[PDB]
Amino acid sequence: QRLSTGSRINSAKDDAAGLQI
Amino acid sequence: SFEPEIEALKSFKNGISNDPLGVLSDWTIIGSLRHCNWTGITCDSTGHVVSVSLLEKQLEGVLSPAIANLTYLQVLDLTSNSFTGKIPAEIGKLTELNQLILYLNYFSGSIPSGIWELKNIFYLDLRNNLLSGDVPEEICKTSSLVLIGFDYNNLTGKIPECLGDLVHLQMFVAAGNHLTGSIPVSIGTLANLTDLDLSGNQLTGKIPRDFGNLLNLQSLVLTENLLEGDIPAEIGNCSSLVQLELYDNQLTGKIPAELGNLVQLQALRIYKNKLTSSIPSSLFRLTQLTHLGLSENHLVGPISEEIGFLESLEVLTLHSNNFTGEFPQSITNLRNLTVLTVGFNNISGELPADLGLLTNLRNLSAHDNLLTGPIPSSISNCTGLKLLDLSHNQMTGEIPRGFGRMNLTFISIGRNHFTGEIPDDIFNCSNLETLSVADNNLTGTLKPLIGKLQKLRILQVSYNSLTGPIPREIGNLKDLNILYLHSNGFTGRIPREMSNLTLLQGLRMYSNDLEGPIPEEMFDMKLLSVLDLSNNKFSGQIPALFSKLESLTYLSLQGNKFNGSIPASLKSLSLLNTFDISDNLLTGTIPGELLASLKNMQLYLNFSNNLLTGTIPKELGKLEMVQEIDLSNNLFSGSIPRSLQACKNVFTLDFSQNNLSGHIPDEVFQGMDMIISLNLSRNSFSGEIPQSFGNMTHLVSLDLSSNNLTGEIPESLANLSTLKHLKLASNNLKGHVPESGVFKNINASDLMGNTDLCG
Amino acid sequence: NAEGDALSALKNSLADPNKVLQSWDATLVTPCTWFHVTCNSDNSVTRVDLGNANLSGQLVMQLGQLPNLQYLELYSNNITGTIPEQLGNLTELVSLDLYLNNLSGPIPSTLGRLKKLRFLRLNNNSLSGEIPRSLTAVLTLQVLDLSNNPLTGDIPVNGSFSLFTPISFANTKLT
Ligand SMILES: *[C@@H]1O[C@H](CO)[C@@H](O[C@@H]2O[C@H](CO)[C@@H](O)[C@H](O)[C@H]2NC(C)=O)[C@H](O)[C@H]1NC(C)=O
Ligand SMILES: *[C@@H]1O[C@H](CO)[C@@H](O)[C@H](O)[C@H]1NC(C)=O
Ligand SMILES: *[C@@H]1O[C@H](CO)[C@@H](O)[C@H](O)[C@H]1NC(C)=O
Ligand SMILES: *[C@@H]1O[C@H](CO)[C@@H](O)[C@H](O)[C@H]1NC(C)=O
Ligand SMILES: *[C@@H]1O[C@H](CO)[C@@H](O)[C@H](O)[C@H]1NC(C)=O
Ligand SMILES: *[C@@H]1O[C@H](CO)[C@@H](O)[C@H](O)[C@H]1NC(C)=O
Ligand SMILES: *[C@@H]1O[C@H](CO)[C@@H](O)[C@H](O)[C@H]1NC(C)=O
Ligand SMILES: *[C@@H]1O[C@H](CO)[C@@H](O)[C@H](O)[C@H]1NC(C)=O
Repeated sequence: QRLSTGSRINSAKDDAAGLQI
Repeated sequence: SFEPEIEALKSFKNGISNDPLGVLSDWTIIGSLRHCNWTGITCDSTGHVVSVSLLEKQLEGVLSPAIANLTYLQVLDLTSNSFTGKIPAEIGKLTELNQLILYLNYFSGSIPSGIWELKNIFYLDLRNNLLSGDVPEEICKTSSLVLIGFDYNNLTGKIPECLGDLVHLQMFVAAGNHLTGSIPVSIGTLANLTDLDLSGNQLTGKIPRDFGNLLNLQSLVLTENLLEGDIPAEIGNCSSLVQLELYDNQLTGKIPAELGNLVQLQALRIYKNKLTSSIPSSLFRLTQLTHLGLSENHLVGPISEEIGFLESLEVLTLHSNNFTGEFPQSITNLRNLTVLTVGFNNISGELPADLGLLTNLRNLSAHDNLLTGPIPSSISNCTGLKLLDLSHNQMTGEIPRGFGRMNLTFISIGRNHFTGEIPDDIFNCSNLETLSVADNNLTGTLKPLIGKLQKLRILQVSYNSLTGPIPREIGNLKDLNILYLHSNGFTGRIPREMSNLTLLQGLRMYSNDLEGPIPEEMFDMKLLSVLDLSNNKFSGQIPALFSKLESLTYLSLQGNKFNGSIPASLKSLSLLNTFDISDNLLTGTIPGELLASLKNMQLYLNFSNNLLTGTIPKELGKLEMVQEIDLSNNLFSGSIPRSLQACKNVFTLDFSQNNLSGHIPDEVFQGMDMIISLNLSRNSFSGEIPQSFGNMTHLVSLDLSSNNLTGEIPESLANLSTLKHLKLASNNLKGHVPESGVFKNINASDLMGNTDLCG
Repeated sequence: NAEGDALSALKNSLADPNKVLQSWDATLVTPCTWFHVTCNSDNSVTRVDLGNANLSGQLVMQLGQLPNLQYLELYSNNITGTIPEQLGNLTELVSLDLYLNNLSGPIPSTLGRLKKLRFLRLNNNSLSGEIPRSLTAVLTLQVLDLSNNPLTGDIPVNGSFSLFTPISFANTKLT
């Protein structure tokens, strides 16, 4: 990704949730 | 247009060690006079080299300082190559340099000071390199700067506080570095600033309030830092903000209601923070939100039905909070929704019918909540659902059909009130790697269709009432690692096809009706770690072929009909932390070399309730680091081996209900300082009571009852603090019974009948 | 959780031919259902038993991320590298067994800040350096078997070592 187009929306993550067993 | 530039370019070519694509070969073949037609090279009207641009040409080697000898150079673009070494310090000499883009290379060392002296430079991209050192204060004086990438380097130190001077800045991104200290407040004075990414650093202190003054700001990314205090309400005044990422920080206090004023917002992620109170309703005024999550915070109160307004919402993480009250029934209003996680909260109520409405739903995590009611039948209509975790809730009813058409992977519905059978259509989804129904009321058989889902890694049907045999289809699973069917009504013989699971690391069949000869084939599993067969109808001798599983941390044959003597072959497994052979028909002596071949066993050795006869093997001394030993209720004959003075990790020791005789050795208990409970009760033990019992600080319950012990009671026990339950009872003891101690609240029963005791 | 992440870090630093750590799934809410991992009623990791798993690799700093860790058994493996000082950050840790490994370097002084420590066996290793005086401070120490790894610098009698029969040293190039 070029520096011109800037920081995109998906450049950061979503908080992942654990699995219960 | 003359020689000096040509020499600069040639001297740049040299120094490039590897050119596999053969790009620079062009330069060789075209010739030196036609050089303005060279690949990557472009000149101006007057014929001077201006732009050197080579991207993804896979060039290795170093950047020769000779580039400084191209005077009219404006743009140098090296993007995405293998260039190593340090950026040439003479680079300050260019002076016409517009954009220096070194992005995606191996460049190292400190950023050349020369760069900061350039008055013509706007676009500076150093992102993705090895550059170390710090951002100098000098950067504030180079005023032509607009876009500065520092992302993913080794840069350290603090962000220059004078950065607000860099007036033209539209973008500053330092993300993925070692920067420390706080965020310069002067940054909030850049009015043309659009994008700011400080994420993935050590930065501390509060977010500057004056950040509310940036009206062109679109992306604000502070994530994965040490930032403290609370989100400033001033942020509510940035109207151009499309994306706000505060996550993974120390931020505290309530979420500013003024955040509801940023209506251009798409992503708002404040998760993994200290934030408190309740979600301001104003947040539901952001209707362009796609990604939102509040998860991993201290937030309280309910989730308002007004989430139904968002409607562009894609991912929602509310998990790991204190949220309470009714479930957000209006969640079905967002049909773009893919991930929804409310897990780890106190949320109650029922899932909405027409939940099936969502369709796009991939992840549903409601786990660990107060939710009751049936799984909505409309869930049949979510065709994109890979993950469903409803586990640990109050939910009722029967598992619906339709899971066959969902294409799932993980299902944990366990720890609920669910009744009825296991729908057979549930086996029509072959991608399921995890099936856990454990701890419910589900009734029925386990049908051979189970064989249908080959991909499964873990299967838990435990703690239900299920019946019938175990289908041979079970063998097809292949990659199962955990199989737990325990605490059900399963009957019959263990199918030999279970030998076909070579990846299975644990097996719990315990508390069932299982019986018959354990299939020989089942001993061909070398990878099986834990095996619990306990509490079943199993009879006959313990197969020597049990030796064929040499890696076992856990083995329980307890509570069965097992015949004969402990097979010596069992010496083969030295990895056992827990060996429970207790409550069976086992006869004969304990094999010495089995007790020896278990050298380090860290937890539980229980032979209790058997017909075992003999002296207690001296090889029990070889057992060290063992916490519990229960030999109770057996025919064991002789005196206690002093050899076991060597196990100091013993907490509970039960020799009770046996034929053991002779004096209780003091020498053996000196070692067992750690003991918490000690049961010698109901034996032939004679002689005095060991004085080292007084040296036991962790002793709580001591039972010497029903013995031949002849001594005067040792006072040592009196003043001992941690002692709680003491049993003397039937015995012959003499003289004064100790006063101050557990003897204060003592029951007469514990001393009776002792014949003569003064008191 | 964080503890599951710590153990995941340990797992990434290790080669596992016996597939012992196959049971370890970082995506789980806790690593309490993981094999060779045992937690308490509050889900905090208590024991880790990796002994004789024929693993190979280096230890990790995140081993300090398990506050309730009591028994740590890595003994009898091919594991190399040093012993991270963050092992001192464990408050209540009853038994530390690194013995029968290729681990090298000094024994960190931080190993003396665990006052609940009973069993410390570093023996049969490559460890080289000086003995921390704080190992005389901890006083619990029912067993210290450390030997077979050349260290020297002295043999402290500073008084929690007053109780040791000295197989406890046994070719330390000691004194
Ligand atoms: C939604 O469920 C998916 C699995 O279906 C989760 O995905 C995994 O997350 C871990 C950790 O981020 C990754 O290592 C895996 O590769 C992911 N698997 C897939 C297929 O993506 C995901 O975490 C869940 N989403 C949320 C936000 O919890
Ligand atoms: C640039 O060109 C001059 C000759 O004009 C040469 O002496 C010098 O070595 C070149 N670059 C540098 C500073 O090394
Ligand atoms: C801010 O942006 C606009 C670009 O359209 C420009 O007119 C204005 O002068 C800029 N202010 C600066 C350079 O600080
Ligand atoms: C921007 O919002 C603040 C509250 O955060 C408000 O008081 C102020 O009036 C607004 N703008 C300015 C600087 O006038
Ligand atoms: C739910 O409430 C109970 C009782 O007040 C409390 O013990 C528990 O911490 C709460 N659960 C969550 C996830 O906050
Ligand atoms: C699935 O959707 C259709 C209409 O789109 C509806 O008739 C049906 O009831 C839904 N779910 C079920 C229960 O099959
Ligand atoms: C127990 O062992 C005996 C002798 O090996 C065997 O004959 C008998 O069938 C077993 N007991 C039962 C009732 O299964
Ligand atoms: C000791 O073991 C016997 C069984 O032999 C049991 O009945 C008794 O209650 C135990 N004593 C105590 C106080 O735990």
